[PDB]
This record gives sequence, structure tokens and C-alpha cells, in this order.
Amino acid sequence: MFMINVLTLIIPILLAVAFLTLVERKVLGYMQFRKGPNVVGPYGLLQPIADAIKLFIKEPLRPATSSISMFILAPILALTLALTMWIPLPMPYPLINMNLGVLFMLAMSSLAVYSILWSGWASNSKYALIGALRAVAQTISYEVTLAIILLSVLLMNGSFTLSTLIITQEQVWLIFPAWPLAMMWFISTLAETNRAPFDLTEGESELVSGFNVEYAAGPFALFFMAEYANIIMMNIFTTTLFLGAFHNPYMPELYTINFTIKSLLLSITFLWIRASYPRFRYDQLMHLLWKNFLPLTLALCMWHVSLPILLSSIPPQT
Amino acid sequence: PGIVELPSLEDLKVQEVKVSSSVLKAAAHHYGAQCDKPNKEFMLCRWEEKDPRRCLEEGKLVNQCALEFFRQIKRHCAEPFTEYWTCIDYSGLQLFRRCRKEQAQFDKCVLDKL
Amino acid sequence: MMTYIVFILSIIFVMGFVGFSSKPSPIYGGLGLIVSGGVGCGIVLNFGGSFLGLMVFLIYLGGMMVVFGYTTAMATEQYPEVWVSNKVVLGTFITGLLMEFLMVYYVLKDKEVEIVFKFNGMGDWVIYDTGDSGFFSEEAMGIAALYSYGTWLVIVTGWSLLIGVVVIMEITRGN
Amino acid sequence: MSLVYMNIMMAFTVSLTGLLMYRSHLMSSLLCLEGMMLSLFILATLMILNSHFTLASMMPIILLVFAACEAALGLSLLVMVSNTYG
Amino acid sequence: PFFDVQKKLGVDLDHWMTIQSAEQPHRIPARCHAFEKEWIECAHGIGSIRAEKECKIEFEDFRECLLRQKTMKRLNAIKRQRDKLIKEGKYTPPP
Amino acid sequence: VAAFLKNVWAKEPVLVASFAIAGLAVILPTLSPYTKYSLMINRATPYNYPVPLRDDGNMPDVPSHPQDPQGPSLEWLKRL
Amino acid sequence: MNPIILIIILMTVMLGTIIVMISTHWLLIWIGFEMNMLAIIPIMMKKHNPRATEASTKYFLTQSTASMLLMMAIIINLMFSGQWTVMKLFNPMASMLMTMALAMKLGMAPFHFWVPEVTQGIPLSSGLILLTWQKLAPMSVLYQILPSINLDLILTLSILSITIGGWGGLNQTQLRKIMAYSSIAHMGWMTAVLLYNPTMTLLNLIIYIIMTSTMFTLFMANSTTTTLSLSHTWNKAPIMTILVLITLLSMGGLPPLSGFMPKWMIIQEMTKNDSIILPTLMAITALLNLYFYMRLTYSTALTMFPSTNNMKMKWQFPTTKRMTLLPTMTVLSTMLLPLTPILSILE
Amino acid sequence: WFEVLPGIAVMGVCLFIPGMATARIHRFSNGGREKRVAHYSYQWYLMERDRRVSGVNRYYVSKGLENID
Amino acid sequence: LLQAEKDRRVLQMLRENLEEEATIMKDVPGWKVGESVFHTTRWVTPMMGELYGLRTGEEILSSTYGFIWYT
Amino acid sequence: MNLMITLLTNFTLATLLVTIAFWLPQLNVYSEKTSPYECGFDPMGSARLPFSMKFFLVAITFLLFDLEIALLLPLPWASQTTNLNTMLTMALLLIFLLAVSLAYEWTQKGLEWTE
Ligand SMILES: CCCCCCCCCCCCCCCCCC(=O)OC[C@H](COP(=O)(O)OCCN)OC(=O)CCCCCCCCCCCCCCCCC
Repeated sequence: MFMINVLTLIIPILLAVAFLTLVERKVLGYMQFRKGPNVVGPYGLLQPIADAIKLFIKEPLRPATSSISMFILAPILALTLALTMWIPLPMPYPLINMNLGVLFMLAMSSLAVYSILWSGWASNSKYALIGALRAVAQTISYEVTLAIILLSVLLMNGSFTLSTLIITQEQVWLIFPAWPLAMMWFISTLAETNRAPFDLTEGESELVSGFNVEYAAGPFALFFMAEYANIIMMNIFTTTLFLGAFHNPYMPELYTINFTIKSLLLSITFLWIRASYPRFRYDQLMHLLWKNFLPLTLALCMWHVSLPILLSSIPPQT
Repeated sequence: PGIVELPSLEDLKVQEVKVSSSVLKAAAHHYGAQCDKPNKEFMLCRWEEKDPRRCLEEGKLVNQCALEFFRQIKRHCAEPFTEYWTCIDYSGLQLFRRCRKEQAQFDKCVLDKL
Repeated sequence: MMTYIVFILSIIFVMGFVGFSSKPSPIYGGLGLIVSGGVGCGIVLNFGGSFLGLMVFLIYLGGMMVVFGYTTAMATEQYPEVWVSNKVVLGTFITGLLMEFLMVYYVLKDKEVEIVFKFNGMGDWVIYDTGDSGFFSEEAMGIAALYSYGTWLVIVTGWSLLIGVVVIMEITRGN
Repeated sequence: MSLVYMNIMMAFTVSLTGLLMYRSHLMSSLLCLEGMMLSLFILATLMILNSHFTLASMMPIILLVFAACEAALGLSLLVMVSNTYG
Repeated sequence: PFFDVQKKLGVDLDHWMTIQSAEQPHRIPARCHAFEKEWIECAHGIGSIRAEKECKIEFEDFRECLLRQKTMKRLNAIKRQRDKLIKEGKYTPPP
Repeated sequence: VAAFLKNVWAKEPVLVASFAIAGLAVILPTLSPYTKYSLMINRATPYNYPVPLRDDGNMPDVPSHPQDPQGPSLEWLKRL
Repeated sequence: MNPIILIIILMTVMLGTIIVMISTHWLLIWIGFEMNMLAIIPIMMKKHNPRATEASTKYFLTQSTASMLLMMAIIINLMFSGQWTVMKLFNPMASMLMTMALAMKLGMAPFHFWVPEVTQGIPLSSGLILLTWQKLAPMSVLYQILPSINLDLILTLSILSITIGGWGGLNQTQLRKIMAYSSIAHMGWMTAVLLYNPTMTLLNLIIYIIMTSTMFTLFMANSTTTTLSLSHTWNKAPIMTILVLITLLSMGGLPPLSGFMPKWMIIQEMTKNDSIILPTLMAITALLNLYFYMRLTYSTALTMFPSTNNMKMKWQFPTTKRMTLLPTMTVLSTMLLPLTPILSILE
Repeated sequence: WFEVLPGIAVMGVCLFIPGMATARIHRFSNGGREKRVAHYSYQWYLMERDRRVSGVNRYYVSKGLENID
Repeated sequence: LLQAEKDRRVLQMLRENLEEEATIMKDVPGWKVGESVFHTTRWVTPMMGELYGLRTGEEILSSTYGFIWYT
Repeated sequence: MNLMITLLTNFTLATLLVTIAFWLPQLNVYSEKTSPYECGFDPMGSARLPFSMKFFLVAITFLLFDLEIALLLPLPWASQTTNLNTMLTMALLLIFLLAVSLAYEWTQKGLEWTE
């Protein structure tokens, strides 16, 4: 019964990754004024299976790793984190209801970078090293800021439960009480994934994803997996945190529907932002975070420490 | 060094209140309203002298009060209370903001009659 | 239905350091620690330390070990990254701490202890929580007391940190 | 003192003997120190939360914060030492 | 040279987290509380020189709350007879 | 002053607005009328069972029967 | 460096030690040590030469790990019947680990390995602030926790400090090293008496602080890292040198000079109790340190025999190098033995 | 133009399946009604009390007012 | 109500422990009848080790480790 | 235990999928191995490295700012007590102190990133 629950959670996020990649290719296609894949199956529904079994079957391809340990560690870690992140996300019901919750997601999201340190470490290519160190740097710098945001927007919940969030949302979406901090936290969600503008790239550039996206073949179908699945997550955790629907018990699938729709549309907006804008150069990015985001986050935060005591509504910890 | 003494097993085995937390919650709200002549007294008892096994007799007392409370709600207003605790027992932290209609309904049977 | 899992996690936790502390390179140092620390989440959590466990699961795991592995990865570059050496005394102390650890989990009949360190006491049973308190973590409320009662304490901490900044950069030569 | 205490102490002393008896790599020293520090975090947590002594629960937090702003200092001195030679 | 300012200026600094009996955030008794109450009641006005001597009995009581060496050893002594009487049947009362 | 603030708000609006949210966040909790309400609320939620005391030989107040009004009344929260 | 930041650091060192003295809670005292380290790493290294970097590291490792061992002992106190206060430790073992810990914090026999090295690495002023100020905190803790001290340890660590640390320094022509080993010897005394009558420990503490104070201040007057530098200053200007030597004999405890006073009172309150043999076993080694220091007093004479005294080095311009309070502490460490009925003012 | 919307629909089924899954599995495996939420020790205590007074060992059947009769 | 019920339950349980102990431990090396171990005789809460033991070990799982990891 | 089963599964499927992904390519129909791989000469990608203080300092400030962040993390529990004055005072004080660290480092030569 319980392993049934686990399987029903984790298999559909993988299928969700495949057909997500489909929707990505299409939305970018028409956004670019051209039809996406039609010629694999009808309408493009066989495209993932192509990508899937082929991209699995192309042979391992290079080089001496120098560490047999890490090379087969990092993918397992990246997946395992990407799969367990989905546990607390509320849904009508969490599948594990944790008192703390959201800071558990915050915590594992903080662990997610060892796959980049180790992945980029075992290349034996001294350039992919440097690239990896840098990607760790930007991911980590946006692990600073984001944490403070959750530590603010949550302060209108009154507890970490991640369930009571759906209780706060009943009257008004949390986007209204703070829009700006929600804006900064959206862009923050673009950060770690390194969607455009924040992505690094091919041609001439730091090429972190040059060997990172190149190397490890099938295990690149893994890093591929954890990256897209992690995307769908951060979209969902946005949908839960900064907005949400009314939960009518006796009919949970109603809230499940509405939740699903808004989340999917949000991810759609990721893929079309990536279409939309150019990339920042690296330093302008890092100290764009240090220049402006983090100070204004501090301001809004202290204003949310002082605010609820002003208006005399401070939230009811259960 | 000192040997403890505990009451005879038959000093225990007084009465029973067997109900779910759900019913016991709202029914608890009402008897906590009208009862509590004995049990607050009980609380200054085991609170003041504190030695559970010293005051347990008055535990028999409070158990008596609650027992006859549920008895009166049995023979008096039965159905509306039943639908009420069964709608509060859909649970998810048993919220009192959930099923109101039968809160007012229940206090309506009670007040209208008892 | 073992329910020794606090003690199993304690044992693996020890094993991490035991077999860990040797060999020349830190590159596996990070691995050894992060294993032992996550097991530390195991222990602390299995006593119901939920928040604290999550903080050693955030600060120390993420912040500490990520910054370590970041510097190590930056300072040292490993072409070979071999199995190296020095692990001999680590495994031999896994045997001496295997029959010593099995000596403290063996002699555990009645009370077990050592003649070097302080006393211990032992035996198979474990003591825990009861006496429920309604709607209390018994912990997080404690930290609410950090902000209420921890006036002097948060003062000295924070100050020691900001000094942390000026010291660190001062040593990295801003001039 | 139960068992877990015995075991965590043995971890502590493994880290300490590993500190004193290996000078080869400095990062390894600093590390072993830090792992020991973790073990102290675990001790104070298990104890305090065993006795349900709540007001003192900070000792894990505030004991852990100086596990870092001191450690960070450690690594900075490590870099400034390495750039002397190598 | 340990100085006492915080009694001089009349300010509490560390006196709140000092011992288990202090006022808790929302008062929850510590496990061994009452025995703290008696150990400090015994050793309060005295000098820890003869508090060692005369408060020994009640102090050891407190220790036997905290660590639970002796009672744990007692339960152990119960399973140690239980064990060898699995051979010679004492059966079981429980269900 | 006026020119200085106009220029720092011409160049770096994020930083000016940040100091504004900061400062206003500092002062406003002192002035606003609603402050005391929050405190009285927060004190009105018991986490811990109210424990009776010996009644006879005392000054009458906070009376036995929970309906007897002599005790404190949060009714001001009942309608607010 | 900035001339503010040094004030905003030294202020934090003073603050940290003040906290180690003031707080009645363990976790605080542990924090006070942490702040004295964190803020004392910048004071050393002030000039960026690598010597101060490696030396400052050797300070940082052993000092920090000492702090951690202290925390371990505190926690074992929590295990055994326990609360967080400052008072007699309830564990004999916790007292053991804590005497070892405070034996690393300040230089002692098994743990003294770092002091000479770090003292020669770092510059003068850091040398002053290392061998005096940071030495106030641990004694301020031991004075508190003495009732549970196992006598055999601290007595041992004291003697072995005097024997080893004192016996050292012989071949050393460096100064900073000499000041280090002498620090370890005065340590052996201050900690020797600690269990009997701590008043004397604070006494030798204070006198000692004055001693190393004038010593290092004179080394700032005439900037000298070696004895050769001392002689060359003797042929530059005499007075500063004879102040250095006379203060060195006061550092040897020679009867008319004020350094003899802590030795002498320590011998009273040491020998009115039962054991007379151990004080003599200290006084022997004290003579050893003496005629070493008086080797450093045949470093000088007049109608000298050839020291190769060179030239250029007569100068027409006096030096403006600011010496903060030299004279008061010079006369105060020479002339003080005709005082001390004043001893009891201290406690 | 419509090419993407079937794929989006499939994403909708694919993210929408675990919600109905876990919800219906509560409403089945856990009895007629939701699983309790134990976050605070008090609520757990009430759970195991229901457990003991069920005679089924399960907090699913709640007994009822007439169980005292 | 929950308080009175609880304390009756625990006293019942501890006395059952007392009688079982009395049956098993009859022999020469007498510790005599079930006793406190403290030097002062007055009520002190059970250890939860004393209460649950010899209990078949099934409900010590859910009671001792039960609350953590939820239901 | 339940979430621990979820961790056992989620670690399996990771392991299983990895294993499949290693088998099938070297379980493939024909695997052929020839080409030399030159680790060899230093300038292929980049050359050597003179690791620069900037990135490391970013790790550092990530530490100090973490510490202040987690020290700030329990606040949502503490925002409700019977002392509000002190609460506001030392929460605004604390994160204000964070912003003081940042403001200092932003005043000195630190960051600025073109060097
Ligand atoms: C060489 C490497 C080998 C290892 C490789 C590992 C790969 C994967 C690493 C990443 C995964 C880390 C997972 C960590 C899980 C942490 C769980 C947690 O903290 O849960 C919080 C929750 C709090 O419960 P709460 O809501 O308060 O209460 C419930 C009702 N009362 O808590 C609970 O409900 C209680 C749960 C207790 C269950 C035991 C937890 C044991 C954790 C062991 C971790 C081992 C791995 C360490 C990490 C290694 C990282 C490289």
C-alpha cells in the first residue's frame, strides 16, 4: 500500500520529465514561429521515447575518470535528491506530513550541489573543474538569498507545516500580501536551474555545461533528469507558496486540478523566458545578486518581522 | 532503599469512558462548560499534593461526571450529536471552522431542550 | 522490528571516522564526514531532534562541507586520485574498535564502562519521552526563547560573526 | 551513560588522535578538528533533548555557529599559508 | 580573577539558562526538576566544601534521576533472571 | 539633501527603496495604534492548563464558575 | 590594516576576555575564548611576511582545538550530575580534560610545543599581547574551578613546565624565544601554587605581566631580535640595555629585585603546608634559569673586550618612537620588593 | 498552432495522477476519512487513545456515542 | 478526564510489573519486595523503561519510537 | 520509518537506473575501443590554474551569511511570545547586523569583480 504511494509519486514525475521536454521543444518552437516535432509519432508524443532509449543506447564514450567512486556517486545523488524533494509538497495530502517541511526542502536543495562539485571534479579536465567551481558559486549565492525569502514569506503562515500554507491561502493568494518578494523569489528559482538569462553556454563561454552536458552519456540523461524534474518542482513549490486554490474536502481532485494547471503554466513561463532574453555575463550576474537582490531582501524581511506586530495580526502557530 | 507501595489492583478498575477523540472533543467542550465542579477540584488535588495514586479517588469522581454527561447526551439529543461528531471526525486536525452547521444545530437541540 | 536503529546509526557514525581519519587526501575527507554527519541527522532525529537535526542537515552538511570541498577542490588538483596509503592503522583500529566497540556492546551486560575515561553504564533498554505537552515542540519553543531570553547571547554571537567578516577579509588582504 | 555516548566519545577520540598523529596534510588536520566539533554538536543535542531541558536548546545552535566563523577563519589561514609555497 | 558585575549592576545575563529550574519559555518541567529543587535547597547557603559532605544523600538521589544507572541496572537484573527462566517455564500472564 | 536624495534615487533606486523599507520598518512599529492588540492577543492564548487554587480565605475575584464574570474578559476580541 | 580597525579589534579582544571573566555560564566562557582567537588572529600577521602566517597558524590549530577540548569537558560535566554554571566540576574526568585544555590555552609542559615558535614568528606588539593579555583568561577560569582540580595533574604540569620549559632556551640567542620559555617557567610557578593559595597565583600573574611588559617595551625602544642586537645597542645607548638586563634578573627572581618577591611568598605559603622537598626542586631549576640569564649578563661590560661594535651608528638625532608607559613599569618592576605588605591588596 | 496543447494535456494527466492517487489511498487504506496529523505530541496521544479504545487496534473505527450505551 | 484515565492506566501497569517481578524473583539472593531506588520515599514519575518492558516488545516500538516518524 | 522506506526506494531507482545506463551501452551490439586519450599537455582546455581569491571569498561570505541566516531561521517560532519589544529589537537588530556586514564588505575593495 505504501510502496504503491511511492511508485505513484516518483514514476509520474519521470514521465512528467519526458513529456515536459516535449512541451519545451514545442513551446520554444512556436514561440520561434516554427512548428515543433511532428514527425516522430503523431503530433510529437513519441519524441521522448526516441530521446529516451536512444540517448540511453549511445555508448559510454570517454575518458579515464581517475575516481570510480565519485563518477558513479554524483548521478545517484542528483537523482535521489530530485526524487525525494517531491515528498513534502502538499498536494491535497503530503504523502509524508512533516512538521518542519519547507526548510527540509530548503535543506536538501542546499545539498544538491555536491553533484556539481563531484561531477565537475572527476572530469580530470582542469577546465571543467573551474567551470564546475563557478557554477557551484552561483548556485550557492542564490542559496543564500532564497533561504531568506522563504524565511520571510513564511512568516505570514506562522509555522513551517507547509500544510497550513494552504490554510493561509484560503481568503487571498499570498502573492498579494507580498508581490515583490515573490518576484525576487521567482527569479531566484530561475537561478539554480540556470535557465536563461542565467544559463552558461556553448560557442565561446565558460562551458561548464560543455563537459557537464557532454560527459557521462546516459548519466547525462540523469543530470538531464534531475535538472528538469527539479524545474517542475520549483514551479510547483512556487504554485504552493505564492498562490493556490481552495481545498474542498470530499473532492480533493478539484484542488489537485487547479494546482496542476497553475503549476504547468508557470513552467511554461520558464521555458518561455529562456526563449525571450539574452544571458548575463558571469560577474554582472553574481554581483548583480550581491548588488541589489540581497539588500532589498533584507529590507523586505525586516519589514515582515516588524509588520505583523504592527497590524496586530501575527499568525497562529498551531 | 525505601520500598514503594502501590494500591491494590481493585483500588483501580473504576469505570469506563470509551469514545473517539473526535466526539470527545466537542462533547468535551460542552461538559467542560457544565461539568468541572468535581474535576477542577481534582486538579487542585493532584496538582497540590502531587502523587498520582494519592488522589485517584477523585479521578473516580471526574470519570463519574463525564460518564453521566455522555449518558444524558445519549438519552436526550442523540442523532444531531451523531451527525455532528461524524462530520468533525473527517478530521485533518478536526477543525471547528469546518462543520459549523451542526455546531449550531447541536447547540440548537441542546438549548431548545436541555 | 529491530529498533536498535539509534545504536546502529551510532555505530556506522563511528565507523565513518574510524576507517575515515587516515589516508593522505581530504578529497575523500568530504565523503567520510558527510556520511557521518548525515548519520548524525539519523541519531538526532531518532531522538526526535527534528529541527536541530535539520540544522546539522543544512548548515554543517551544506554550508560547511560544501565550502570545504570547494576549497579543497580549488586548492588541490588531483590527477591520480588513487587508493593511497595510511589506511592500515584505520582498519586495525576498526578491528581494535571492532572488538573494543563489541567489547562495550558485549560487556554491556548490566553496566559497562572503561578504565581510562569516565564511567558509563550499559545494557539493552533505552529511556525516552512521555508526559505529552499539548502543541509544543519542546525545542523550537526553546529557540523562541533564544530570541526572547537570549539577549546577551545573540549579542555576543552576532558581534563575534561581524568580527568574523572583518577578520577574514582583513586576512585576505583588502588593505 | 547508555551506549551512544560511549560510541560518540570513541568517534571524538578517533578524530583527536587523527589530529595529533598526522601532520602531513594540513587540510586533513583542520578537517579532523571539524568532525570532532560535529560530534560535540551531536552530544549536546542528544543530552539536552534527553533530559527535556528546553531553555538550553541553544547549545547546538550557538555551539554550531562557532563551528563555522572560526572554521572559515581556519580555511582562510590555510589559503594564505598555501600561497607561501604551493 | 572572576568578577561579578552582573550582580553589581543588577542585571541578569546568563542566570536564565543557568540551571534546569529557571522559568521556561512556556513553563514545562524538566525531567529531573524537583531533585534540582532539593539539591539547591540543600546546598544553597553553604560553601560547596561541606555541601559535598552533608548534601550527599539528596545529591545522589538527583544523580539517580539524571543518569539512571542504578534503576537501569535493576531492570537488567530482572531480564537476567527472566533469561535463564525461559528454560524453566514461568509461562506468561500477558496476552 | 533634496538634490542628494534625488541623485541617489536617480542612480540606485533599489538601494534607496531598501533604506526606505528599512527605516519605515524601524519607526512604524512604535507609532501604530494596533501594537498593544497583538500583545494582548498573544497573551490570551493559553498553552497550559489553568490550575485552581484554594478558594476559602482569599480575596474574591476570578470566580469559580467559568460564567461568573469577575475574571478577565477577551470579549473585546469576540467583537473587533 | 586600518588605524580604526585595530581599535575595533583590540576592543573585541579586551571584550572577549572581559566576558571570560564576567560570565557565570560555561557556554559563554567558551564563547569568550572563541572571540579571543577570532579577533587575535588579525593582531598577529599585522605585517604580511610569511613567518607571521605560518606562526599564526600554529597558534590557531592548538589554540582552537584546545577550545574544543574545553567544550568536551563542559559537556561531560553536563552528563554527570549537571547544570550550566561556573563552580566545582562534578566529574573528576571533566576536571582532568579541563585542566589539560586550560593547559593548552596557556603554555604548559606537554602542551608548550607551540609557544617558542609562534613567539618568534609574529612581531613585537603581537608578542606582548600574546604572552600577557591572553594569559589572563585561563587563570581567571582556574581560580574558579580549582575545588575539583585533581592535585596530581596541576602539580605535575607545573613542575614539568619549570623543568622542561625553564631548562630550555640555553642555546637560544633569539629573544622572543627566551621570553617564551621564561613565560612557561613563570607558568609553572603560578600553576604550582594554584591549589594552595590562589592569591599568590594572581600575584605572580600581575608581577609577571609587568615584567614582560617592560621587557617587550624595551625591545621596542631598541629594536632587537637577538643578543648581538643588545650589545650593539649597548654601544649605541647604555641605559635601555641595563634596563633590559635588570628586568631580566627580575625575571630570574634575584633577591633584592622585585622578581624575587613572588618566588619568596610562594615559598612561604608553599612550605607552611607539609611538603618541603618540591619547593627546593623548583628552586634548583630557578638557579638554572638564573645563570643562563647571567650568561646574558656577561653579554655586556665596559672597557669591553672586542664585541665588533662598528660605526655609522652614532647619531645626532634622538628617536621619537613613542614608548607608551615605560618608566612607571620599569621602576615598578625593579623597586617593588620594599613593598608587599601590599600583597593582600590584590585579593 | 495547437501542437503543444496535447503535450500540455499529457503533462496535466501526468502531474495530476499522484494527487488523486494519494488522496484516494488515504480515503481507502485509512478508513473512510483522512489520515490524522500527529505533528504535536498531544494529537498523537489522542490517536493512540482512539487506538486502545477501538478494540480493533485501529483509529479508523472511532466507536461512537452509543459505545457506552 | 484524559489525566485521570492516564494515571490510572500507568498505576495499573506498574503494579502488574510489581506482581510479575514478585513471582520471577523469588529465590535466595533477595532484593526483597519491589522497592524504589532513591534514598527518599515519595512519588517520582516512571521511567517509561520501567512501565513498558517484558511487554512482548511490539508496543514498545510504537510507544517509544512510535511518535517520531508520525503515525 | 515511512520516509526511510521512501529514501530506500528513491535510492534504489537511482541505483537501478544508473546500472541500466552502464550495462546497455557496453551491453550494446558492438563496442569498439581504439582512440588514444591524451591527458598530456597542459594547454588543452585552459592551462594550469592560478586559483583566484574572489571565488573562495564568495564561499567564505556564503558561510558568514549562512550562519547569520540560520541564526535568523527560528524567528517564525519566536515572533509570538509575551515580550514583543525585545523581539522586534533584536530581530531588527540581528538582520540589521547582517546588513552591516554586507555594507562594510561592499564599502571596502571587496567584490567589484573586475580585476
Ligand atoms: C558514501 C555515501 C553514502 C550515503 C549516500 C546517501 C545519498 C543520499 C543523500 C541525501 C539524502 C538525505 C536524506 C536526509 C533525510 C532527513 C529526514 C528528516 O530530517 O526528516 C525530518 C522529519 C521531522 O519530523 P517531524 O515533522 O518533526 O515530526 C513528524 C511527526 N512528529 O524527521 C522524521 O520524521 C524522522 C525521520 C528519521 C529517520 C532516520 C533518518 C536517517 C538519515 C540517514 C542519512 C544517511 C545519508 C547521509 C547523507 C549523505 C550525503 C552525501
